[PDB]
Order: sequence, then C-alpha cells, then structure tokens
Amino acid sequence: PGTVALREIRKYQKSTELLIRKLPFQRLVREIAQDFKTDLRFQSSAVAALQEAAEAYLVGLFEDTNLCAIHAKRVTIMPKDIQLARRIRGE
Amino acid sequence: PHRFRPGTVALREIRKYQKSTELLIRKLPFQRLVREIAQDFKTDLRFQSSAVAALQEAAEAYLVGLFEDTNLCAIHAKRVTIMPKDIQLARRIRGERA
Amino acid sequence: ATSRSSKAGLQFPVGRIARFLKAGKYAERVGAGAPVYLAAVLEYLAAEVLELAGNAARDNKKTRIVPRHIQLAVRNDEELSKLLGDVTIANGGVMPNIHNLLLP
Amino acid sequence: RSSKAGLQFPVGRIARFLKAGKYAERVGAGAPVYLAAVLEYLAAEVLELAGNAARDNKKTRIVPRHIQLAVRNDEELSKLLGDVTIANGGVMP
Amino acid sequence: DNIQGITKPAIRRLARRGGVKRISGLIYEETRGVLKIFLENVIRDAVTYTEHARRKTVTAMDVVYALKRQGRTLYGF
Amino acid sequence: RDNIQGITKPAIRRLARRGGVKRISGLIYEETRGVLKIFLENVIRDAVTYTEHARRKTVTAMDVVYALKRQGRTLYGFG
Amino acid sequence: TYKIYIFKVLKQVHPDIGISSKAMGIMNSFINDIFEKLASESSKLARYNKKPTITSREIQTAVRLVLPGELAKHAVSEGTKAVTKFTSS
Amino acid sequence: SVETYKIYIFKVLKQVHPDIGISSKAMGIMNSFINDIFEKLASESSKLARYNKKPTITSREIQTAVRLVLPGELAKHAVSEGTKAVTKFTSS
DNA sequence: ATCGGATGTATATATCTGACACGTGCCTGGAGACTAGGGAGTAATCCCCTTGGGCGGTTAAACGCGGGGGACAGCGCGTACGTGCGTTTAAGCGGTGCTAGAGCTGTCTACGACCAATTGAGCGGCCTCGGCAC
DNA sequence: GTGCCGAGGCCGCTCAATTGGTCGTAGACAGCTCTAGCACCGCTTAAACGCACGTACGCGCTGTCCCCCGCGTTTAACCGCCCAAGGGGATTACTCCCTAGTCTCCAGGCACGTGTCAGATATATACATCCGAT
Repeated sequence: PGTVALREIRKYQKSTELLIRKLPFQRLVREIAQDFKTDLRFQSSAVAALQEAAEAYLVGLFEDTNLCAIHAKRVTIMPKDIQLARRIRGE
Repeated sequence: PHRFRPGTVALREIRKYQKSTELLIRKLPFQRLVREIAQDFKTDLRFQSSAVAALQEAAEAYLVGLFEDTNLCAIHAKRVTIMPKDIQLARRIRGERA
Repeated sequence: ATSRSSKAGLQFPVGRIARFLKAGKYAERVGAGAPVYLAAVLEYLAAEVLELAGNAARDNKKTRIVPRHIQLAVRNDEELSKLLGDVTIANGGVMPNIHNLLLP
Repeated sequence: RSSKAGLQFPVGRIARFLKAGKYAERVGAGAPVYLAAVLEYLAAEVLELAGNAARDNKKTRIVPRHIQLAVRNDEELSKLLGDVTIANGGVMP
Repeated sequence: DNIQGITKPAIRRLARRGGVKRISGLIYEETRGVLKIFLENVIRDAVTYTEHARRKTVTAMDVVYALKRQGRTLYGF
Repeated sequence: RDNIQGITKPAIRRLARRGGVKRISGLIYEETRGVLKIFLENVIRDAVTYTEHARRKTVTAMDVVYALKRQGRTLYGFG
Repeated sequence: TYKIYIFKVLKQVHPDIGISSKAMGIMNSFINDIFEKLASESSKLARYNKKPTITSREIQTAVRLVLPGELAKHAVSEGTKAVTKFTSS
Repeated sequence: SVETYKIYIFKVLKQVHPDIGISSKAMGIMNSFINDIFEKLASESSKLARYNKKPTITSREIQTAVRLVLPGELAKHAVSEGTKAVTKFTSS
C-alpha cells in the first residue's frame, strides 16, 4: 500500500494525453448547458477545448491542495485541504 | 498588583483595531522608506504629497489581507501562533511569487 | 429644448455619456440607444450602493454617509462583494472577524 | 519595405494591424518598426529554448511539450506566461 | 446524473499528475463539486458570446474568449 | 539606509491585530519587513515609469493609481 | 465629475441622509470604473464580430458578461425600460 | 484568405536552429503567442497615449509599453533591440 | 458554584469646530435642423457539419478481500511570548521662507493621412520521402 | 524489423504593400507666471524600547484502530467503424432606414463666496465584566 502510488505519480507527469474519458465529459457539458439555452449544439473542437482547460484546472488545484496537507504534517489529502486552497486563491 | 491573563488584552485589541479606520504606521518613516526605494529607478525625484498617502493606504490594505490568511494557515495546522511558514504557504498558493 | 435625460426619464447625463463614448474611440459609430441604456444601468447601480450605504449609516445612528458605511454595505452583500471583489475603499476598514477558535 | 531594417517580420502588415484596430488617430513611422523588432526578438528567444529542449529528447522536431518545458524552466518567460495553458503540454515533473 | 461519469479512477489519475500520494475517500464528492462550479462558470459566458452572434452552435472560439475573460489563456485551441 | 527598520514591531502587531491574529512568533517581523519591500518595489517601479513617460519629475497620484489598477489592486478615493 | 447626479439619486432613496466629500469621491471613482469596464467589453464584443457600431445590444451583452447574476438581471430590465421610454415616448 | 505569422516564425527558426523543424501544433502555439503579445503591447500603448492627451502613437511609447508589459531582464534586451532597428531604419 | 473586588466600555452631559449646503458668475455645451453616404438587415442558395441508427472490440471500471501504516488522541516538558512598568527617542504640532517644478500660450517647421498606379509579397492547393512510430 | 505518413517543397496568383505628391495640423519648442514641494528650527508628549516574570502553548513520544492500498475476477462502458437525411453557418444581394458631419440659439453643470449645523471630544456616571480565592 503506497508502492505503485509512486509509479503513477511518475509516469503521469511524463505523458501529455487526456485523463478523463471523452464521451462522459461531453455528455456532462451538454447537460449543464441545457439550463442556459435549449436546443444548442457544440462544435467538436469546442468540447476538446473545455476538457483541456478543466483538466488543467483540476491538476493545478490538486498540487496546492497537497502543499496544505504537508503543511499540516500529513501525506493524505482530505476535503479540508481543498477548501483551504480555494479559500485563499479566491474562488 | 492586578494582572490580566495572557491573551485577554490581545482580544480587546483585535476588537479595537477592527472598529477604527485610522492609518497604523508612522507617516515620516514610511515616506523615507518609499523615497529610499524610488531612489534607484530615477534619482532626484519629487513626490506629490497625495501620492505617498495613496501608497501607504495601498500598502496597509495588502498586509492586512495577507495576515488574515496566514492566520488561516496557522489554524489549519492546529495552532494559534503564526510563524513564517504560514506567510510562505499563503504567498505560494496565491502566486505572489510562487 | 428638452434634454435626452428627460425623454429617457433618468437622472444621469445621457448627452455627456454619449460624448464620453465618442471620445475614447471605442468604435467608429455609436447608436442612439447605447448612451440611454448605459446611463440607465449606471443610475441603477448607483442607487443600489447608495441605498445599502444609507441603511448602514442609520444602523450606526448617523445621518451622513462616510467611507466606512460604503465598505460595510459592499462587503456585506453577495453580488456587490463579488463585483467589487478586489477593490480597496480608502479610509474604510475591515469588518469585525474573530475566529471561533480564539475566544476562550 | 522591411528589408532596410534587418528584420524578418512584416512591418507593413504590422502597420496595417495597428491602423485597423484604431488604437489611436495617428501612427508614427518608427512604431511598426519598433513593434516588429520586439516581436521577432521574443519569437527567437522562445524558439531557441524549445529547440534546446528538443535536442535533449533526441528529437529533431519541436512539439508542444517542448514549448511547455522551455517556458516552465526559464524564470522570465514563466513570469510572462504565468497564467497560460499550452494545449497538451503536460506538466513539469 | 452525468456528474458521476467522472469516475474515481479518473480523479486519482488527476491527483497522481498533481503529485498526491494518498487520497481520502471523501475527496471524490468534493472534486466532483468544484469541477461543476468551474465548468458552469465558463459555459455560461461561452453561451452568452454565442447568442450575441445570433448563432445556434457553440464554436471553439467562444470557449477561448470565455476562458480569457477569467484570467486563463488557452494556446493552440 | 535602515529605513526599513522604521517599520517598527508595534506597528506590525497593530496590522496583525486588524488582521485577526492572536499570537505572533518572534520571527514574523523580519519576514513582514521583507515582503513589504517587494510590494513597494513593484508598485514604485511602475509609477516611476508612468512619471518618466510624461516627462515630469514628480511622481503624482494617478501614476500610483494607474500602477495599482494594472496589477489587480483597484483603489477608490484618490481620483 | 458625476457628483450632482449622484446627489440627486440619494435624495430619491434617503431624503434625509447626507454624504461627505470623501464618500462622494468613492462614489465618483466607482461610477468611472464601471463605465469603463462596460465600454471596453462592448468594444471587444463589436470587434469579435467585425461590426463598426456599438448599439444597445453590445451594452446588454456587456452587462450580462460583467455584472453578477441577480444584479445583471435587474440592470438589463432597467436599461430596456429606459430605451423603450426613449423611443416610444 | 487566412493570414498568419507562419513564414516569419519559420524563417526565424531556420535562423536560430538551422536543422530543427517544427510540427503544426507547435506552429499554432507560436502563432497564438505572437498574437497575444502584439495585442498586449498595442492596447497598453493606446491606453497610455490616452492618459496623456495625444492622438499619436510614436515609438517612444512602444518603449514604455514594453517596459510595463515585459518583466525585468526580458525588457532590457527587447528595448535595446528595438532601438537598434529604428536607427538602422532611418539612418539608412 | 457564586461572589465581590477591580478595570472596561457604554450612556449622557456639553461645547466646539469646519465643514455640507445653498447664494451667486460666466463659460462652454448639449440640443435642434439639414444634408450624405453607406451600414444595417433580411432576403435567397449552396453546402459542410452537425447529429442519431445501428456492430464490434478491448479496454477500463466496479466489486471484494487481506493487512499494514498512517491519522489521531493523550501525556510531559520547557521555552518563547504576553502583560505591565519605568526610561528614552523621535514623530508631530506649528512658524519661516524658497528654489524647482508644473501649466499655459504663441509660432513655425516637419510629419502623417489620403489617393493614384504598380508587382511582388503573402495565401491554398498540387505532390514526394524521409523519421519516429510503430 | 515493418510500414505508411506528416513535414517540406512547388506552385499560379492577385491582392496587398511601395513609391510619389499634397495638404493641413500635431508636435516640438521658447517665454513667463504661480503654484506646488522641500527644508530648517524649537517644543511637547506620545509612542517606542528595554526588562522581568510566568505561564500556557508548541513539540515530541507512544499507543490503537481503521481505512486506504494492492491484487485478482467479472461486468459494462467508451472508441471504434460505418452510415443517415437533419439542420446551421458563413456566402452574396438591392434596399432604406439610420450614422456623422457643419452649424444657431438657448441651455446646464463647474467655480468661488458665504453660514448652520452635527458628530467630536472631554468630563462625568453607572453597568458590565475577568480574576482569584475560597
């Protein structure tokens, strides 16, 4: 418990490819636009641009959520750390 | 002798300074500081007297904002005291210099 | 010679807003409803902030608005605190805030 | 025109862009020249770093990952491109 | 329920690329809620940019402008 | 000179009290003195650039307000 | 400055409250800041579509983009009411 | 029909690294970077001319747009190179 | 526990500024009326591009089961910071000046917008052939 | 080893950017005036500074237990290959409402010159709260 963890931290920082499956993400972005404008359609490059920005946002939030956990002398990230990280960034 | 317990005169100070609006640094040393800083970019400068006021009031609203979130870092770490670690954490996850 | 403001039923200067839109060169041409719309929006926002500030001044048992009251009204409300998220009102001060874990 | 200046960028197109966007009423003569020089300088400093990062990976063509790495190593460029996200540039290990 | 299509392994992959070693089991209801806030802040502006143009299709350029309005720039489309 | 030292310990404690702090460690003061200098250097370097563009020899109050608005810090009350 | 007009609006909502010189300075700064945010958003909206005119549709989209939700919802209605009264009456 | 900076970036790259080539995605990244920087400098120049009361954008306020927009050691070189070109443009 | 000292804030007397608040005065300046040119805008057409109908196939996700290693609680020690008191600086009120700016106006020469006629500079679309990925 | 393909070359071109020539109006500039800024001096007093005690908060050590990780099996989902006959999106059109110019009487807040508070501040008076000792 903890070994392979490291390996994944290594490899995934070398790659460049997308980590969320494409079809469920497309389905999500379509449902959360039905409450702004009914009968809407997306270009295929418009949904690739949303995923690139969302994944970058989540990766950037995870790596200062990890500074907060270390500041409190832990190694496990908890939902309390995400809230501290977003509290100070302003969100 | 009648003493107060540690941390009771500190809480009436927090209430005192969070009702007032005054400017909490001495005026003259701040002006000497900003003139010393500006003495590099251009020499023999003049400061309109309302510009040093704008600078002072822009600079304290920054420190008051930084202290009230280096104090969220201290409570996250199970303390009530602030050390430089809290300032560095706060400034990092703000990107102030990262 | 009725002014544009009276035709629009406003208190802000539609004509001066139109001049400010021209000079400052935001585009070649400016429609006839753009300054009326912009002046109406500016008046709305002004009345919003001034009403909250007046309430805050009555709450402090005063009859004259000062910067402290504008600070109180802005940072208490939700949308206004979002809009004026990163602005410094001068000669105002932060609102009272003592964390729950510091009282005893 | 922009051969008398030793530049590689188009001064004429830069001037067309400056006068199209209506930044001001009158545009001087040295303004497109100055602006076109300071753009090729920045292009030349990003491309050199990207090519250096290409050489280490035993590659002969630059890819988005190489621009990402070149921008995130250097201090000045990372300070200038502090909020930009390069498409499929990964992250700094 | 589309929100649940973002699965626990995907969140762990994102955290692993962030440098995180151990993850509590309450992270995956918190991430799934901050993501939906971020995403519906951007789609709301990208759809406003469309309407203005009388279109019915969200293009990849509306999304870029909506992202630039929020301080984050996107190169390469 | 040591002008920086003219930001005294009592004034820093006053600022922390307005920030909500209850206890201060003894090393905070030299950290605050250093993180104030960076802020002032950035703002003053922009203000003097605005001044020298106008061919003036007096940093005025918009040079400061413009320098501040440029770095995310809008200030009301000075023009 | 907008003082005059600002004072008028005050005497509509609080007929008995006054205002000092520095609070009026704050209000002037706020109006000047909002006007320039809206006028620049309209400029970008017109340039993204290649139109040379800023009509009252660019202002409406600039308001939707700049003001927060419930605030923008009411600003839009105020402005459209003003334009209707302007053209019709 | 669609104009970009492809030719000029390619020529600069051949001037820097005579043998390295560049793919299409990186070429788009580089095109976007140049557009971004142009827009930044031009908008700052316009606004800074507007602070003073002048309807003309000369070269000496491309100077200060650069000094405001570029950080530290990056600007001190760029500014220099800019002056270079202008001299060679006029005393030609 | 309260209970009663002992230092705090919280209500009520005043004066006392020094301003917010309305008399005036010219400025500009918005409003009104015509004229000109062309940008709206709403037709009419071809399409590329946007969706749903359906197989496969190969992953990847979901479920369950040890079992240890990390979080969290408790306990002890001792060290650094808070409270209060008696000096020691130095900021901040007022008085003198006093040169070094910032602001406005008047005058001419150079410089940039507008417009005609070129022509070689960019594009979009033909084919290879090596280059890093299989 | 094995393909098998995207980057680089070629291209016919046509519409962009160059040269030349005029004109009218910003730049530069020179002169003067009056603000704007800086600096020296003496006095007071409020704040900073040093110091001593004491305590309570930070930090380390130990134990317990629970929940997260690694691995293996089975289910179901995304990515794949092909297709519909929808729509939608950038095209071009005479046509007419609308924009900016150039100008005449009436407008329509900015200055400066005065007073009447009203919220400040100081003295006074209770009414409320930390502290210690039983």
